[PDB]
Amino acid sequence: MKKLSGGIRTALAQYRELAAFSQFASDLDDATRKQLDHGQKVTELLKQKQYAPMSVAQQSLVLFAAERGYLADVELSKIGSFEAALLAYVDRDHAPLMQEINQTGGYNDEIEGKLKGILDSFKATQ
Amino acid sequence: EAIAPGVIERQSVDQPVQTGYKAVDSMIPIGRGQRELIIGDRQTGKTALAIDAIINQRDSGIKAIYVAIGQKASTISNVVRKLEEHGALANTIVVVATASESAALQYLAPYAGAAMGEYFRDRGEDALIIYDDLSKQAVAYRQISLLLRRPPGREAFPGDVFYLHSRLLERAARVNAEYVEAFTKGEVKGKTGSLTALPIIETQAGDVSAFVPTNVISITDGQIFLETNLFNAGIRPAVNPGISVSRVGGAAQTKIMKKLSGGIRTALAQYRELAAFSQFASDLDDATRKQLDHGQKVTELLKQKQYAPMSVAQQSLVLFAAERGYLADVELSKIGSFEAALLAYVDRDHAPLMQEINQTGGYNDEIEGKLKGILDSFKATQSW
Amino acid sequence: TNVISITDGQIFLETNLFNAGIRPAVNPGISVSRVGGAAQTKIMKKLSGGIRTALAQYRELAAFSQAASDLDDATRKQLDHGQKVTELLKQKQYAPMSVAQQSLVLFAAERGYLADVELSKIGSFEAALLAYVDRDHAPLMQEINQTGGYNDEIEGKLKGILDSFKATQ
Amino acid sequence: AMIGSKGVSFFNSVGGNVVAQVTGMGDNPSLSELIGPVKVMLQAYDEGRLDKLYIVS
Amino acid sequence: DLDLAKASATDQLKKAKAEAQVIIEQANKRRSQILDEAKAEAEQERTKIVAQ
Amino acid sequence: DLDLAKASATDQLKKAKAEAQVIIEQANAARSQILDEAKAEAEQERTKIVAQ
Amino acid sequence: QGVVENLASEQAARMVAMKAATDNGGSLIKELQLVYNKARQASITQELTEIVSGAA
Amino acid sequence: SYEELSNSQELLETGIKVIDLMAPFAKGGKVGLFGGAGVGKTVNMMELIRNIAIEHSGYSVFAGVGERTREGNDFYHEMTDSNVIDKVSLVYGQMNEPPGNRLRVALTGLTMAEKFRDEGRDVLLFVDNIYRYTLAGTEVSALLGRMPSAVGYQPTLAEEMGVLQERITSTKTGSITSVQAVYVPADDLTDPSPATTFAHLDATVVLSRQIASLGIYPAVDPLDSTSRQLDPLVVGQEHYDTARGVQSILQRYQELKDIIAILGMDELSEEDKLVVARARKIQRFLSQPFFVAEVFTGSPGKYVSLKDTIRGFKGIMEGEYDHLPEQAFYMVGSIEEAVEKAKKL
Amino acid sequence: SYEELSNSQELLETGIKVIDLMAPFAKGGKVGLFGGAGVGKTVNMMELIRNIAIEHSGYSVFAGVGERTREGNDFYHEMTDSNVIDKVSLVYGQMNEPPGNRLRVALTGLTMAEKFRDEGRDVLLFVDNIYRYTLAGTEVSALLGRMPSAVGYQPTLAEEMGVLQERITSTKTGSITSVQAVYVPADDLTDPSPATTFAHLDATVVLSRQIASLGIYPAVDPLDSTSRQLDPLVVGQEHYDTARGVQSILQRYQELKDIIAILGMDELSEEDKLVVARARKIQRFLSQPFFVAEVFTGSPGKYVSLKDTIRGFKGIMEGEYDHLPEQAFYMVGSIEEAVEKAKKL
Ligand SMILES: Nc1ncnc2c1ncn2[C@@H]1O[C@H](COP(=O)(O)OP(=O)(O)OP(=O)(O)O)[C@@H](O)[C@H]1O
Ligand SMILES: Nc1ncnc2c1ncn2[C@@H]1O[C@H](COP(=O)(O)OP(=O)(O)OP(=O)(O)O)[C@@H](O)[C@H]1O
Ligand SMILES: Nc1ncnc2c1ncn2[C@@H]1O[C@H](COP(=O)(O)OP(=O)(O)O)[C@@H](O)[C@H]1O
Ligand SMILES: [Mg+2]
Ligand SMILES: [Mg+2]
Ligand SMILES: [Mg+2]
Repeated sequence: MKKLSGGIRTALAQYRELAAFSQFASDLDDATRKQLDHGQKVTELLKQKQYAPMSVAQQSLVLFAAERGYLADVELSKIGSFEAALLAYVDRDHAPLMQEINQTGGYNDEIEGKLKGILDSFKATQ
Repeated sequence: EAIAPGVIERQSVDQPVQTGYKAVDSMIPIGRGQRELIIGDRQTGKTALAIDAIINQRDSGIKAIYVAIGQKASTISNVVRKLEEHGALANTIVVVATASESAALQYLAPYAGAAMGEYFRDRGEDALIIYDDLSKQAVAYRQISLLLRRPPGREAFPGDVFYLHSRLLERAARVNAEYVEAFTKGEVKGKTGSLTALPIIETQAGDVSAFVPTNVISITDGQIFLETNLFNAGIRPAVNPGISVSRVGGAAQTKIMKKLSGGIRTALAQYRELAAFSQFASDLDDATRKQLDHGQKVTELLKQKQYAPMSVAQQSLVLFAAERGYLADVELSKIGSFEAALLAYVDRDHAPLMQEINQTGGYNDEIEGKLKGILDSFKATQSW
Repeated sequence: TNVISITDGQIFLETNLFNAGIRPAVNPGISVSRVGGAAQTKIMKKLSGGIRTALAQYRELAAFSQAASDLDDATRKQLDHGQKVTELLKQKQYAPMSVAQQSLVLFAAERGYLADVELSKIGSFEAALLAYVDRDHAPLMQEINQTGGYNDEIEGKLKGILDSFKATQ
Repeated sequence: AMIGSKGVSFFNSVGGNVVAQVTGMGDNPSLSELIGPVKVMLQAYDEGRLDKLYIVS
Repeated sequence: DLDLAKASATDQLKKAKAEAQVIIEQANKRRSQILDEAKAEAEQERTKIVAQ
Repeated sequence: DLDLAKASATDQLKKAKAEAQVIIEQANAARSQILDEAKAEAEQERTKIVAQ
Repeated sequence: QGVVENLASEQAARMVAMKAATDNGGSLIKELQLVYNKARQASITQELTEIVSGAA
Repeated sequence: SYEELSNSQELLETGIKVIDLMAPFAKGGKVGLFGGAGVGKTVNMMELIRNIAIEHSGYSVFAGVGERTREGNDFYHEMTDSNVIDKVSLVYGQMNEPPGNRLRVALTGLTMAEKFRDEGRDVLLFVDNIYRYTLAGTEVSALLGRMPSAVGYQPTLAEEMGVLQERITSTKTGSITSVQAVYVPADDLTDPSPATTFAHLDATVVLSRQIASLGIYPAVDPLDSTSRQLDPLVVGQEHYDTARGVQSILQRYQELKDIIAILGMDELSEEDKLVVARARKIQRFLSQPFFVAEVFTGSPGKYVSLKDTIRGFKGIMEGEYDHLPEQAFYMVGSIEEAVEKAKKL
Repeated sequence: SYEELSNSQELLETGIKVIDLMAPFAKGGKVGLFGGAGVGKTVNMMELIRNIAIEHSGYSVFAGVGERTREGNDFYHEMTDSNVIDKVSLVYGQMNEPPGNRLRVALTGLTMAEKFRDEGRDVLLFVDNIYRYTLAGTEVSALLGRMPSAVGYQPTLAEEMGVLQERITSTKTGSITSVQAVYVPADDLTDPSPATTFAHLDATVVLSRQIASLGIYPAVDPLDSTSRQLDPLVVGQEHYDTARGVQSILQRYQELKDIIAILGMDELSEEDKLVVARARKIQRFLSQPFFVAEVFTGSPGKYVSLKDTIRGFKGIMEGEYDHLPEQAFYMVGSIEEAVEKAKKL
């Protein structure tokens, strides 16, 4: 979580200023456009239903998805359904990895590669 | 000191007391037995409105009481001289407590006037009582309480200041015929008495959050807001249609005046909102243009000179001219001359209809037809 | 406000001018002496004239000029004159000057001798003028410092001194 | 001849004779819209109605 | 066209000639109304002041 | 000539409309003078009566 | 060509006007904050004087 | 005691668009109508009475704490003429009465309601104005030797408020449903008296003078009103989604209006312009004429079901009615007749 | 007593354009100069003395209450030099005095004025600073064992002010014309001491620090200055219409200034720009060089008739002088002097 959360922190910090440009963002540098459509999607991802706590594995998984650019082509209106589908998929096909993450919370290349495989395999569905 | 009539002894307010002002009589009707607060900053015309309301009663049969708390005696001399220049003084009682007199006299002054008005109310006659600057009464009572070493509350006022004004103002009420018969021991039967109170409160900078203004606003049955900006803009009387309200409403109006003004008041409020919105937009939809022009002309229409009350028939005629669209083509500046010329023309040529409207106050299809014919004839033949 | 209602005037020092390097930071328009010219020496009263009101007007004219300007000839003269007199008024700390040296710099200011000298040279012009008048016009400085009088003879003397200094700068 | 609504409004308030108007180009204005007013001004000029033409910008 | 022109000329002449006369006559009526009102109210005021 | 019907109407209508205004103004002045003089005579009657 | 150049001049003028407007807003904010702070201190002082006086 | 309480949040329909949509009532819950002087608390409570208490088919208690005598007389005559007075008991302490009467009058109504509840009946309790009770307490406090606190309220403000409010509850034997008008001094919701009572209620309806200044009654503020029942488990997903959509749209419009006021509407994105338009439509659609206010308006009152309110707000949130003017919705009623006013406009 | 009071409407002319235009006052009335510290109450009072003494041959009383001793010495010496001293009685208790002298000094001046009045003369009374009397009352109030009120003023503030003010009145036996300067603490026009004084005065002239900082003198605020005499019956229709036109134009300028501050003047409509241009000219024209201020400005003072000021302001509002620059109107006595200044800009 410490490794992943810095991306969220900086993404929201950048998104806050561009919110002023959101009214007329049609005429902007494409870099600024990317930053804006990334901050908006992160803010949309952070919302959560009451009484539904997420384990560290699931928060880390969705944060990895948001930070590594896998949400770049997903529509703002559909972020929540993407999150729910991803959580159901990982709960169905890859429970041991979630168990290890909940038990240790460690991070290394052997884990990042597994998460990359998880997200590539999920992205073929839904 | 006396208690107000209980719940079971009162009767619903459904009779008009005419102020003679187009704005007040139209948007904010006052009924026989209502408590209507006049509130505003210094030098905004609060006293003028109340004395004009007193002047207008010279022929309506309603007795008048003017209570002066803490004002300088020369102002009261001028007020009495103005009431005497018209026929109003013979119908009016004046109770005076000048600024020099001791605080006890000033704080007791409203109650003496309340008892004097209650004399008429219990015999079945109508009385209108003006409390001028109840804030000065509250100041005198604060002085009295502080000299008695009673614990000061908020804003250094004593805690029971609300009970003072509440028990003062609750005397103004309309009593059913049974209470009148019981009081008179059968000498008077079948008549209901009423006392109408118009307290005056001065706000320092429009700040309604002060202790005395909050209490008086809580007690009364409505308020008429006069504010400096409209007065300086030339809108006199400077009645703010948005924050001013009458809680009795249409039941106090005659049928025709109610029909005409009901839409008018909220139309003017929403016009002010739209004019706030539209101020920088170059393109206006034709509906929005209609609303803006109509609102400007109605705002211009309600201005009225001091000491010039208008009868019910004249107010009804002018409001009919405004509502039914006849004012639309007239340029804004000529609206006043249009009104004056219409009043003079109708007075000379169509007196019987004015008499009928003033006496009955009724409204019918033939009444509307006659008014429409009068408007068409005036607009064709005459010149502003 | 309690203190202002007692004294015979106030000298208002403005933090914005002090930060801008205008020191002493005396803000006209707010600052005033209520005894007025009666305290002043004749020569200083004559030469000071309307300086405070001219500066008060100029400080508002410069604030408006940043947005837009009209009558760009007279307003230009007013702006440059105001800027140069503000540059002339700045004086270093622990550096008092007698009424004589004060009188002649005001003469150079109001008679138009400073009109065509650039801002970056106003202080050097003032120092050179003081050193120059200290050399050979010492009797006139002594006369001015003894009696703060004004007359056409010393008027012409000051005019000639300014002309000669302006020639040999 | 008038391009843009601001000139239309100002010169209608002044009451000067306006023969042609075009509005609503926004960004990326096109010559295709411009062909009109210049065509009518040319027609006025060559038929003697106009003797000199100026562009104001 | 000749018939329409003559008819319109006569119609507008008649209409203007009537309307201007009406306007001036009713202006005289208004003047007389104001004069009568002032004449009555002067004595009304004096009769109030003497009782005062 | 037909196009002068409006012209011939404006030669009469607006001039009479304007003249009505000064006709009313003179009556207004007369009214004001009458009421002022009535007040000024009533005051001098009242003062005489009270002084008696 | 004249139309295009006028459009460019319009854009430059708008940029300048928006800079001026931003500076004006920034200048207004600080005066509003000073007034608000004066009111904030005054309210605390008045209410504490009232509380102390009420403890007769 | 703690063991006797119940949580039977049976939904209750009021027939008012904004109240049913944004702040749904529950049987046995407590409802507060917050507002300044002259915003519509009394007429709203009268409309609520006419709707529920007549159909309720049960006993009701009306506590006139610090009410105007004229209004109490009018209410009594209204109940008599409509011939429902036989089911309702009235307790009145008017303004002119000394502070003791206003201080204690509410407890008499609470005692009668508790007597009815302990029998096992379901009763409606109406309080004219809770605020006046605390005002009577503040009046008496200074002479009682207590030192002042806060804005000059008595130190025991929260204790008294809790003591009165905690007796108005629905126990396992019987349920008390209560609607309380709460005066807000100078419309400042920060004031301790309105601030404290907020925690005791279940549904809170806030009337704002800023809306009332425009004449658009009921003047209920959708962005401040809330109810405990407004969650998917009770209202179902449809109602929750509609309410959240309306809230978000109005919130966005509140921000956009600031740009519009100075810079003008042309500076907005076309989507922001569309949002402003549809939000300005929804704002007017929340208005509804009450047939207890015909004396004021002069127009017939309207009653609306929950389903029709949901469908209408859904239709306005979507493109179905983008073409209708803003005035076409003002004080109309159901969406099915806004088109008629648009044709008439 | 109430019977003895006498009414009078004889307008008293002054040389000051703004005063007699916006707030004219009648012989035997009360005039109050409200202002903060340094806005120029004393200068205006001295100019009023100079102008009014021209057409008034009766006696005069000047009562200095808690002001500078230096100003008293200067006034006395300038009275002696002009050989008019023998018509003026001077009662001086200045700020250096202990509180009792400042508290009771005004009553002595009032007693002398009443003695002159009861003889049947027409007297002029000038109070250098009425505020100090209430300030001395505040200083001594705490030691007398009286609980503080409001902002710490004495509880008897209103009675103490009223008992003093009520004695300064014209009577059927004789008339008193009164001019009073009223200090405004911390420029708060809502302070109880200024607030109470407003009701006792017939004409009130409010001086604003913001205008004085522009260098416009006298710094009279025309949107707050008001007089009982501004009535079409007394002043006549033309003066009334000119005054109300000026008031409305300045109100519109105040309304536009908030937009001007942010967006600048360019955004305004072409009629709004004309309104601003005329309002600025009106504001400049209200300035006037005073004879007593020659020691400050240097320029000679001017005396302006009522006819000239009303004609000039009516001409400015009609737009006859729209071709002149703003500076043309600054510190000019009359409109002809304004056009003469325009030729040299
Ligand atoms: N309708 C009106 N049209 C024009 N002038 C008016 C009107 N009503 C009042 N005025 C004028 O407004 C001024 C103040 O009027 P008034 O004395 O009634 O005010 P007020 O609010 O009672 O004042 P104060 O605070 O001094 O008691 C007077 O000059 C009066 O003639
Ligand atoms: N007509 C005028 N022309 C120029 N300056 C003026 C004019 N009127 C007043 N002033 C300025 O007003 C300043 C203060 O005036 P004055 O002494 O009358 O103030 P005050 O309001 O009586 O103040 P205080 O509260 O200190 O007694 C003077 O320094 C002077 O410059
Ligand atoms: N729904 C409404 N329809 C029409 N008028 C209303 C409505 N609500 C409030 N008003 C106006 O507000 C006034 C006061 O309403 P009321 O509820 O008595 O005030 P309060 O809320 O202070 O009790 C009424 O006279 C009425 O004219
Ligand atoms: Mg008054
Ligand atoms: Mg209500
Ligand atoms: Mg002074």
